[PDB]
Amino acid sequence: SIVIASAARTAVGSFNGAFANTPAHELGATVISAVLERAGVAAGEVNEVILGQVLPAGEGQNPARQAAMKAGVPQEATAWGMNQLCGSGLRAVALGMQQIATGDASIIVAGGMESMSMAPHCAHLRGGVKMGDFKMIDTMIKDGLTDAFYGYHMGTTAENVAKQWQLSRDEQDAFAVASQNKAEAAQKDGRFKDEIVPFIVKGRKGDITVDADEYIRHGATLDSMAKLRPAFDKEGTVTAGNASGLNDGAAAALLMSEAEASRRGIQPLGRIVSWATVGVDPKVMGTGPIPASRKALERAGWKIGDLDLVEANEAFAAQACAVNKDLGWDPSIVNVNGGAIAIGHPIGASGARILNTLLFEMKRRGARKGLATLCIGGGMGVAMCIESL
Amino acid sequence: SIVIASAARTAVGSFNGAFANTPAHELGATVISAVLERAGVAAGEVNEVILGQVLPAGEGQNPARQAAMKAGVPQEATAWGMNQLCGSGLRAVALGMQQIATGDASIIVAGGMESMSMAPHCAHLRGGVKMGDFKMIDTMIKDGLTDAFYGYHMGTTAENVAKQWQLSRDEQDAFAVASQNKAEAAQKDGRFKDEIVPFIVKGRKGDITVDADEYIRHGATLDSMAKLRPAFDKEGTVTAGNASGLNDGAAAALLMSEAEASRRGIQPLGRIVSWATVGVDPKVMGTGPIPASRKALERAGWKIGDLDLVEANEAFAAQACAVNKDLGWDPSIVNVNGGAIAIGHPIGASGARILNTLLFEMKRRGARKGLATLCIGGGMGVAMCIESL
Amino acid sequence: SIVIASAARTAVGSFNGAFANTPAHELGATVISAVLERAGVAAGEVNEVILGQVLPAGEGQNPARQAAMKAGVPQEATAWGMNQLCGSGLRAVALGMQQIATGDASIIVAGGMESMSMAPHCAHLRGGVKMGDFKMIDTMIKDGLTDAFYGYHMGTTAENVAKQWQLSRDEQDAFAVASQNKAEAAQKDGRFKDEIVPFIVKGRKGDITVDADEYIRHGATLDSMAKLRPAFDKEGTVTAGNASGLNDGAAAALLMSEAEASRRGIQPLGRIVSWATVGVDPKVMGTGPIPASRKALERAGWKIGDLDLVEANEAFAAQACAVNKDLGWDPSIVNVNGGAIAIGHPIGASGARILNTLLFEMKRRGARKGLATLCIGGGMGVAMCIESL
Amino acid sequence: SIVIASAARTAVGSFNGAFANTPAHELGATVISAVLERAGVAAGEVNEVILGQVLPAGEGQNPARQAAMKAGVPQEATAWGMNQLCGSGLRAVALGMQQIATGDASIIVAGGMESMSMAPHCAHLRGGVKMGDFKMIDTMIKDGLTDAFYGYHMGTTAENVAKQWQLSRDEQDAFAVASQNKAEAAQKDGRFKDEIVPFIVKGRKGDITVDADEYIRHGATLDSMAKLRPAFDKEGTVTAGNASGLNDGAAAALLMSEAEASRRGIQPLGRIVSWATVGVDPKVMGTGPIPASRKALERAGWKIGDLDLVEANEAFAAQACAVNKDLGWDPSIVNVNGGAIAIGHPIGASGARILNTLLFEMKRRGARKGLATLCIGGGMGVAMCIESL
Ligand SMILES: CC(C)(COP(=O)(O)OP(=O)(O)OC[C@H]1O[C@@H](n2cnc3c(N)ncnc32)[C@H](O)[C@@H]1OP(=O)(O)O)[C@@H](O)C(=O)NCCC(=O)NCCS
Ligand SMILES: CC(C)(COP(=O)(O)OP(=O)(O)OC[C@H]1O[C@@H](n2cnc3c(N)ncnc32)[C@H](O)[C@@H]1OP(=O)(O)O)[C@@H](O)C(=O)NCCC(=O)NCCS
Ligand SMILES: CC(C)(COP(=O)(O)OP(=O)(O)OC[C@H]1O[C@@H](n2cnc3c(N)ncnc32)[C@H](O)[C@@H]1OP(=O)(O)O)[C@@H](O)C(=O)NCCC(=O)NCCS
Ligand SMILES: CC(C)(COP(=O)(O)OP(=O)(O)OC[C@H]1O[C@@H](n2cnc3c(N)ncnc32)[C@H](O)[C@@H]1OP(=O)(O)O)[C@@H](O)C(=O)NCCC(=O)NCCS
Repeated sequence: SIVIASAARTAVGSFNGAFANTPAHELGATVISAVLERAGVAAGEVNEVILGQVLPAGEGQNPARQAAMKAGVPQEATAWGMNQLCGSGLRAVALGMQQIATGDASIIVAGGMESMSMAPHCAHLRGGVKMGDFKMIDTMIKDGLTDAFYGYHMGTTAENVAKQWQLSRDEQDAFAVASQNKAEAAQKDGRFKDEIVPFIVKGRKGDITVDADEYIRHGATLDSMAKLRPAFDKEGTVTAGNASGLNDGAAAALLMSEAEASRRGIQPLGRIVSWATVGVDPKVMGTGPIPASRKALERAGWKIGDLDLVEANEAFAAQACAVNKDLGWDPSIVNVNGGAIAIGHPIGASGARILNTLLFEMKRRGARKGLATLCIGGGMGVAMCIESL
Repeated sequence: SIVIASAARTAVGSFNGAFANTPAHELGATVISAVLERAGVAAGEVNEVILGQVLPAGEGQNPARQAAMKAGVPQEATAWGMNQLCGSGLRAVALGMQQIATGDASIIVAGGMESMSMAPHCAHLRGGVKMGDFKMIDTMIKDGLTDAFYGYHMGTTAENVAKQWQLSRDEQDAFAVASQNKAEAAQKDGRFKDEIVPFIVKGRKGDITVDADEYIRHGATLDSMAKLRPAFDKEGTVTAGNASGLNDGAAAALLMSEAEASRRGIQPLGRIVSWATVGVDPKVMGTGPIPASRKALERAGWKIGDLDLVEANEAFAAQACAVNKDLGWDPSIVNVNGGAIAIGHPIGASGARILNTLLFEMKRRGARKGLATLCIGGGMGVAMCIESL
Repeated sequence: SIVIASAARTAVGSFNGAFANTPAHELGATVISAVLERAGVAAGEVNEVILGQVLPAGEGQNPARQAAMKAGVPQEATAWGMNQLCGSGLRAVALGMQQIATGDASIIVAGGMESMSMAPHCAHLRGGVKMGDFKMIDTMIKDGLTDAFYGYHMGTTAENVAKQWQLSRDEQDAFAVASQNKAEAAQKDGRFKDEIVPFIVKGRKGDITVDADEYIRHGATLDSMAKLRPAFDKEGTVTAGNASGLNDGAAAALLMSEAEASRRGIQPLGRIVSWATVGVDPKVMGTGPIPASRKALERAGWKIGDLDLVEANEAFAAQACAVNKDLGWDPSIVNVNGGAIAIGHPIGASGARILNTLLFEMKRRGARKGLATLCIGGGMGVAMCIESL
Repeated sequence: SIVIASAARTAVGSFNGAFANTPAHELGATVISAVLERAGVAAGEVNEVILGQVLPAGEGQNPARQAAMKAGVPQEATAWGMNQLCGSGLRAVALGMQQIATGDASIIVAGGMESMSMAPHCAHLRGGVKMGDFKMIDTMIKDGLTDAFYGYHMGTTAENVAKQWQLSRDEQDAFAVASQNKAEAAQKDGRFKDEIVPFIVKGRKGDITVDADEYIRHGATLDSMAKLRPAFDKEGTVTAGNASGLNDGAAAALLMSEAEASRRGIQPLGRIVSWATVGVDPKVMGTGPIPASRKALERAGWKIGDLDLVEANEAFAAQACAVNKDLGWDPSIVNVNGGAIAIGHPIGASGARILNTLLFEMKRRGARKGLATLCIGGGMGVAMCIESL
């Protein structure tokens, strides 16, 4: 019944890098337009825009709506943002599918968007500070990467999972290197080109078109990897090298009923067969995808074995290993072109980013059944099953 | 099909008043447990918590999850925040309804929370400021009350509607006084008591139980109203007395299929017959409710005259009069117990706040059909039709 | 040789009290004009204005010149601030006297000024914060009250003194309550009137004339002093009751040669007979007045027993008790009208504020020889000897 | 009677340059140690350290003492900062001289220090900001470079001087470029080595020794200077090319009586014969060196024509040309090694920076009579005459 007509994501920017001063909605605008052009659908025909975005402090009222207008979706349409942290990008798409499934909408653009670079520092100062220093809080750290119940960073959560699953430093380092190697391979081979819509960084002293994921590291070594110090646990195992990065970007999908696509001449990228969200203990939030993936499969009537391709977000090597290990899916069909450790992890947009990767990879290799999953801070997982047409 | 088993809202506090240092997720927690308690449903049976909240900057990862966990909802359920500005609160209920309608969940707690008081000041400072002064931005104003397209305040958008609908000062002032008198009248007769769930302001030198809307003004006079100066247009017509306030508050609804409610021996507050969202010109966003209400009515198969009760959000006197003027519904059945001008307007929670009043008034006066509607910044409207059982 | 022709001070304001929003140079301006007027000296005759000031951040270019200009001092004269912390206001008078002694000026207005209440919060942001929270530093605490060598407050230096000299809590509390009772008695008998020049806080909704020290507590009790908790060492002895306060004010003197006072028929408040400044260990900075007063007396050719009156600043009861114990001067001739624990401590102005208190009490009771001394953060003392004529 | 036994300065850093994160007091300690070492004078013989500094906000209690303590000056000595804006570095040396002249000290270290790069942004937040955006004030701009009476930059006072003296854009650029070429040539020839003491910028990933004035531009061209846009008056004449820069550095002199230097066998850098400080109209502050230099010469009993070398600070080429036009001294003996447009202008230290330049050049060419003079914000000048021994 509901299909993904088309899809597009911007390249993934490094932190304070290519998109350093670009407001997320800008990145979103371009993705909204791309999905529209790629399916031959006019912005005028868009009923609603849903955009997962975790850190919009100071970007003004509802960046989703600013993105939609910037891209030309008429003012008669609607737009909103939502936040299930890292599952935000994928959850948006589910939510948008529900919009058409309940008959409240016909065509929706959904995904996520995030400028981690542009997230401001803040302080509650209405009462006034009579005396003494006060903290200016980094909303990126506090609102997107800190567990709100234990007060520690996501990396600590990953350390909890490493210990629990007995995942050594070498084994998390081995996984990251492979991730970099696969992503680099993919990039050289033109594998990210279909899904990427080039973004124009509007300059003054010149415009700069970005069309390549700049965080991927070329020639990543195991030696350099092994020399890094633990980033969260002083005598820990998680490093800057075996953990995803801080990044900016946007990604989305054009959804509509299979019938509608059919009436249009559009050849969909896939049919949303099912999706699932489930909670877990915040301390081991990286285990989130296990239950969520299984739930989604259950709802689709699929067996783990039925999958031809998987995209399981790499928040941290230790959680990614745990997930694969538990689920037992064939490593070889997971993150075929690299994962977040290489490509980057723009919080609110990462679920839509990985959906794009999955979707263009299923088309190119002809795979039939695919699944995208992500772990979520606070103890949750989100998964989506897709079947090609 | 989908019914609101129960509901509850906190009292609405004034700006920097009783809830001044209360983070929105603490009020959220209170309301979520009330709804459970009220329906006789254990925390453990909740599948998901959906909370609209426009100003979470500084509160930490996904405040919706923090509310859930604090209220006893196990780590297995899931939670997420969403923003559709003042439409958030109501929109969330519709989204939860859809969670059930598509068989993705059985029981959902939905509504909104907001702490305007706790909204921080911010500035983007990763790039550094090499030389010169910079502005510390009030996130409540930028991210909550400032049009992102014209850069002006919602107040000005109200002025645009005033001029366009030729709504004099005296006319808006009249409207304001009435909502105060009506909000004061209802508070005096205990009309808000079923909906309110007392909130314990955890103190040090004393704990304070808040159970009354502190923002309503007793004995509002027209003379005092007419002596106030325009707050947005220097030679304008909108003032602080005929505009909504800056407030704190949380409100939520417990949703489940009608059959499920019957399986549990619950007497529902009503069934959600339809809902709708439509966009309009951002300049006159106050008109929001006209197109959305009509749509909602159309989808429910109801006529304007079928409505027994109506709750149409009092963002500004100007917009409220324009809404009622155009729709034509009998004034006496609209905001019978006062509106946001007197009660308050905790942006992300308001849509669920006005559903609570609609819901408990419909039960108390035995009205069968009702409609809640709000105007949304950026030019949008949200509407929902509820029928008692 | 060099005399003090006249002097004046403003009443000392409470933290965030009467002068909460009054920049220091405005207080300074009134005291430069009272001094001129009190001596029969016109502003066109001033050569230079010298003002101690420790916390001028955010006030603009050289506030000493802003105060001199506001008082009508001609643009041909010059002005400069200096900073020897609490010894500033007194040390300015000694540097003004040297301007004259070396023949480079004939008429100087010297003293201090401080708005502790207007000191801002700051942060070094030129390089930017790539990520993580940063502190907004309270310039009053950082630049005015925190030792830069040990990182702790001036109050801890007082705890070091309390321990080393074995001053109990009881004795420190007895000292602070005699301070209060003495200042209150002098206030009620009109003893502060000659020295206070009234300050007009320019309002909008009314101008307020402040001519009374508002920090002096009336009816201070030993019981209330004794129940206060230690302010700096959780199991310390220094409290808010037995410590000076954070205050605002300005004070000054008009200086010229004795021969010049004599050509003008002026009856000077005193002859500056000597002064001195010496360092001590920062950890016990509060003992500064010992060596500085001993040095000043030696330079004057005076024994301690020759003094008729003393003003030794009350930064903290502990340190004032140690100075008194060590020096051995008759306690009934020291701070006869109360001192800083009751009157307050506007850091850069205090040295001139206690010099005003000495001069007007020496003229009142006919005391021939006096001495004013103050302890200084970072381990220093300053002291000056005055003889009447 | 009072001689400068030795002197030293650090190289001048570019804004956010080599000493971007080096607090002034660390630069000042290196110069205090250098004057001592240069004269055969041990740190335990020092009575007082006097350091002009206009921007100490956020550095902690009295940076002059911090500098002194860091250099090994005993805690029994004293230290203070003072501020007469750009004349501060030179005024401190006259101020040190007066301490010996009056018998209150035997050995003084005086000069100035400044980290314009380390100057913070601030806001008065004690009273609280109920709502709205507020300004984070650049203290270097506000407290160091803006006139307090007219509210405009020091550069607009340079435009006023330009119009009034009818100094064209061409004349200003030609002086600027001659400044750069003369400093490049003295740099390359090694004439700045004697005066400069190398500064070790403590690294983490390497210590860096800074011993060269980095602001100096090599190969400055008239053409690129001519193409610059006006920086303060949109259709003005003062540009970033013909104005001084924003810089970092420290500079000092070690003083003692002539008799004392003779007892020690010290061959002093010169005898302080007179100094003067005079005010002028704040709007044409750049003219202050005129009256101050004539006054200093008159106190020395010298004619302008008796001078063999002059250092006249280059706040802006417009005022520098005005000063040279009025005084009429031979331009060939003024700033023979370039000035502040090329070397840089660390406000609090500049006075001493140009006095080291003057002294070391008088020693190398055998110049007997010299003068150092600087213009001061707020309408003032300072100047000092020096005679070789
Ligand atoms: C791990 C983390 C704290 C690193 O932050 P950081 O210390 O500022 O990171 P950096 O990139 O500066 O790491 C330091 C260095 O490691 C190097 N490095 C990183 N990956 C590397 C690799 N594969 N090989 C070699 N060097 C590598 C960087 O290049 C850098 O070099 P430098 O110090 O010379 O500049 C951060 O990326 C983070 O919080 N990431 C996301 C975690 C997260 O919770 N995401 C949400 C999902 S739950
Ligand atoms: C109108 C608005 C700008 C007022 O802000 P403010 O100036 O800080 O408000 P205040 O409460 O201080 O108003 C000042 C005065 O109005 C007075 N006032 C308010 N309502 C009054 C009434 N009905 N009768 C008499 N006086 C009244 C207050 O008592 C106060 O008197 P005071 O000077 O002694 O305090 C603000 O409420 C606002 O932006 N509101 C929200 C509107 C909005 O855009 N909502 C989003 C939905 S689209
Ligand atoms: C001591 C100090 C830290 C107190 O700061 P604070 O805690 O914010 O001060 P407060 O004024 O709130 O004192 C706390 C309370 O003690 C009470 N108090 C103070 N003196 C009292 C007395 N004599 N009797 C009874 N109560 C008294 C105050 O009224 C207040 O009551 P509250 O809590 O009901 O408001 C501060 O004044 C200080 O740092 N002072 C000295 C500064 C210094 O070093 N200056 C330079 C010297 S080198
Ligand atoms: C004039 C002033 C505002 C310039 O600040 P800014 O605009 O940020 O300055 P910059 O140094 O970045 O701008 C100079 C620009 O012209 C260039 N420039 C400067 N001097 C040049 C020269 N001599 N030849 C060629 N180009 C030159 C700079 O390289 C820069 O080019 P860029 O932006 O491509 O990198 C600032 O240096 C100043 O306020 N100086 C004041 C000194 C003062 O008032 N001190 C107290 C004195 S009373």
